[PDB]
Amino acid sequence: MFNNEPLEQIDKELHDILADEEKRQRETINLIASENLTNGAVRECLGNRVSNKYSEGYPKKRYYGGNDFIDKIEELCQKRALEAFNVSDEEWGVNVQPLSGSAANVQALYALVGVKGKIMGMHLCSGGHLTHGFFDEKKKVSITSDMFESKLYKCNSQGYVDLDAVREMALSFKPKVIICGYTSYPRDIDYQQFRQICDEVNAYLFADISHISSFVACNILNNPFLHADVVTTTTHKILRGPRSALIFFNKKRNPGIEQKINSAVFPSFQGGPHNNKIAAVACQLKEVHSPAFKEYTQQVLLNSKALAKALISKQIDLVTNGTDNHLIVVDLRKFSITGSKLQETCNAINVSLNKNTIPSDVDCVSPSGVRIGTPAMTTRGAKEKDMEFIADVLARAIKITVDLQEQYGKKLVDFKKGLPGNAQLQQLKQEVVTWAGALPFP
Amino acid sequence: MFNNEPLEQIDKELHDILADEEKRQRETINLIASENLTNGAVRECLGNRVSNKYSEGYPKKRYYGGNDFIDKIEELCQKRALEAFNVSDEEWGVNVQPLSGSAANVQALYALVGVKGKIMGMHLCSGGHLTHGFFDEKKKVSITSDMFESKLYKCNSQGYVDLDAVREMALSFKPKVIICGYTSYPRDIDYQQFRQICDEVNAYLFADISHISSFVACNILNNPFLHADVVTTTTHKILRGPRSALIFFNKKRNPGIEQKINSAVFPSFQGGPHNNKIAAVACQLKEVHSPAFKEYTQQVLLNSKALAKALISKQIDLVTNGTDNHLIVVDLRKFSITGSKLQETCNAINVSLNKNTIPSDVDCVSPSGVRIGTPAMTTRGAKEKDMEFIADVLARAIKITVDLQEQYGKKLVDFKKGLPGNAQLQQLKQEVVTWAGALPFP
Ligand SMILES: Cc1[nH]nc2c1[C@](c1cc(C#N)cc(-c3ccc(S(=O)(=O)N(C)C)s3)c1)(C(C)C)C(C#N)=C(N)O2
Ligand SMILES: Cc1[nH]nc2c1[C@](c1cc(C#N)cc(-c3ccc(S(=O)(=O)N(C)C)s3)c1)(C(C)C)C(C#N)=C(N)O2
Ligand SMILES: Cc1ncc(COP(=O)(O)O)c(CNCC(=O)O)c1O
Ligand SMILES: Cc1ncc(COP(=O)(O)O)c(CNCC(=O)O)c1O
Ligand SMILES: [Cl-]
Repeated sequence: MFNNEPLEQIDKELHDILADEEKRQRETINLIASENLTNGAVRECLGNRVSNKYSEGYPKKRYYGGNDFIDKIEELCQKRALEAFNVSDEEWGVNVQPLSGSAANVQALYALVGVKGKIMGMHLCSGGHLTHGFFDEKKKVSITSDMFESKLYKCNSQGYVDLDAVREMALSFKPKVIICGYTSYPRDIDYQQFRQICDEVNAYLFADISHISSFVACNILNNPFLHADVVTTTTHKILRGPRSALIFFNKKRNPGIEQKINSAVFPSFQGGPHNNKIAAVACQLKEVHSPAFKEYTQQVLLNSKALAKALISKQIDLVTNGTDNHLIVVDLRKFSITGSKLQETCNAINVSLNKNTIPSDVDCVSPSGVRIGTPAMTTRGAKEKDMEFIADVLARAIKITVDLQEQYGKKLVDFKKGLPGNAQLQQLKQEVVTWAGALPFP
Repeated sequence: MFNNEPLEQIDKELHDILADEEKRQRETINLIASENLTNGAVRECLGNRVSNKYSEGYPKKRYYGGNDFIDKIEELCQKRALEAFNVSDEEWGVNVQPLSGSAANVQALYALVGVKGKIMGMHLCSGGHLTHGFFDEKKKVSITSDMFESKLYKCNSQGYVDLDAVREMALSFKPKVIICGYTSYPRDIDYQQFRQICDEVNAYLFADISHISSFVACNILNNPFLHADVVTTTTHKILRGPRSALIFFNKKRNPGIEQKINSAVFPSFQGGPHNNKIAAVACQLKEVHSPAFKEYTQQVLLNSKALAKALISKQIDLVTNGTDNHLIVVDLRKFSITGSKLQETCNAINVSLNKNTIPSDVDCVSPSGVRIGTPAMTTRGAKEKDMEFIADVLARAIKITVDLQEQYGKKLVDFKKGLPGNAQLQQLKQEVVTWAGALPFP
């Protein structure tokens, strides 16, 4: 007593937009640092009948019947996760149920501190995430600044974490958790130093490695598991899994953290797990462990280094003047243009990126940079040679943005008036589309 | 630079469990009241490349480039939601980003009351949800009892909402929100009366219709939209969508609730939306509006009525002695067995159900009932005649549970010893499989 007509027949309107989105993805140079492209395997899971199952609780401890095959899938995923991050199942545990990054972070922070509990995080403008306690003079923007008492550390003018400032802050403020690992930070993290500062004040060390997870997994960057009490990460970014998250807890450093994190996830915050998610996370995590994915991750850094170099060679400024990882923040001050304007120009040419703050920025609307990253294009097979091309397109986009601002003015609505029908943008898009459309596409 | 082999080839281990899980679903009498079976179209969306896109914010106000087709999908979904529940886009708004029912509730409650805010919900044991402010003398089990100040109203000994008690509570406690609409409540709700009690105290009227959403949509049960300030619902239950959730807000009754709800979902709680969900929801909401889905929903109630009737005809007691909806709670007291024991017996025969509390219970460990519901089996093409058979199987299952308890004793570990290779359980399972495996299966 249902409809079994395929998507195209049952809902032609929606199937079109999806066909449209697929063509756009295929024909874009994707520089969103947090995006990737899932293979057909990960997507077969996400679309599996396994999402029919209610299975609140944990494997063997379910509030529903007929959860035998679900328990195997949840158990395999936890196994493959601890595998992927080269941690022993005796020392470290993992919750695979959090639905996304922001959920995982809120659940983990609460497990550790509770309501009114004290937390420390890097400021959004300096490269911190919303869920790291972000607030503004006007409003408590994130729940992490509201259900928790939070204080925010800004990086120095050069754009690097100021470890001195972190300690100064930790000593007077006396937090129970300090968050490190970031959303738009282009440098590696001295976890050892964070561990030192947390030991001094008896605070938990929280590392959110969502942006850099693959590096940590493949031993290319610093390992937070050596020092951290809690490690969280999303599965959809550099990891190239589905949209989901993981919470890792150090059992050895903190006995009875296992129960705290698990009860924070359920039943404190969530109800029934998304089994298609967990199934997909399991599938991707097998690929994470292979030396083949290590190759991909290395290529990401190789492309990121090269792209940084090519942009500097074209007199484009970078925050910290380079990158240790997959991402770069371009400081657009010398061009007197905003990230918002550059995002529009790039969207007009099929270049996906996002506006990003810089250390000097005081206002989150009207920001002075864009952020870029290599994981997506690296997935499509682009090598270091290709990075000069991406740099060239970004350069030309910056120039067109300068010209269009000259003609139409500083207002964004005024600025957009210039984009349709622009002869250079059309030639540039044609260039982008031509090259993008040819690349391997999962 | 990816591996594109199909799931069977790339991950043989995992593909087996999913093929294992698939066979189990086909060969089960699924009586889990909150479960359903999604068609091929809904599952094609969930596995679509649209989940690659980061699109924080709201349509036309994205923090990323490349969101033109994503904006059309999100807009279509909100339109179809408002259509499905016969509300004008002028009076009512909808957020389609919440990742699941529990997330939606916490988000909507915070929008309305903030941290420390006062809320009223039905107690879990009386059929309320965990997110309705659930706690115990020992621990604040849900965040909704921790980040909020909560008070819990119980139903009467017959199992019905005691409206008198609700008012008595509201006058003393003076809540900012009163929650109605429940997880395991087998009767319809007097929203109008909830509205009068909310008005006396100046509290918001929160209706969570996750279990009964299809009824509301098809005008078969009371419409909470006539009275409620906020309406939340999951998309995966009777609605037969993907696993996701919807927050509905009355703009006319409460101007600027739109901004409050929307900022609660983002950036208060979530980050990037799950676009594959949003797409799947859209596809399902089309189906919801059709007269054909009304037919299905009508069959759900007709089956539930018949199943209730047949169980009473075999001298099995029901909470409230019947049902107004898709769900029945069976009072197992006269058999001197637990719901937990019956769950295992039913799991052993391929009957999916869950243990449930009854009014008399004072302990969530060792509850006195099972809850059952018709949406899944109704979806599979079972009609009223079939309900006698289901009733027969449950009856026989209760009997076998009584015998097994008699032999092996009251301890659950002891009880389970009796299940494998039991002649009548084998014969019952075979009866269950022969029938279930033959039915239509999306
Ligand atoms: C959207 C988001 N989430 N977490 C993120 C972002 C980024 C961000 C960039 C920019 C810019 N330009 C602006 C934002 C804001 C998001 C939400 C607000 S607000 O809540 O509405 N309120 C403070 C005005 S401001 C956030 C990036 C990665 C997109 C950001 C950056 N840069 C970082 N660090 O972390
Ligand atoms: C699991 C869950 N979530 N929300 C639900 C359920 C149901 C429930 C049933 C039963 C039984 N028997 C037990 C529970 C509990 C879940 C979690 C706890 S606890 O928080 O960890 N702590 C009190 C022990 S108690 C919850 C049903 C629908 C399964 C329930 C019921 N009955 C209702 N009303 O609402
Ligand atoms: C460090 C960090 N942590 C958590 C999240 C939350 O993930 P969800 O969006 O799945 O909630 C993000 C996403 N930040 C957005 C970006 O970098 O583009 C992040 O960068
Ligand atoms: C009324 C109600 N509200 C919210 C939720 C939360 O949904 P998620 O599981 O997607 O968090 C449930 C789950 N109900 C559990 C059951 O009846 O089986 C529910 O019954
Ligand atoms: Cl999903």
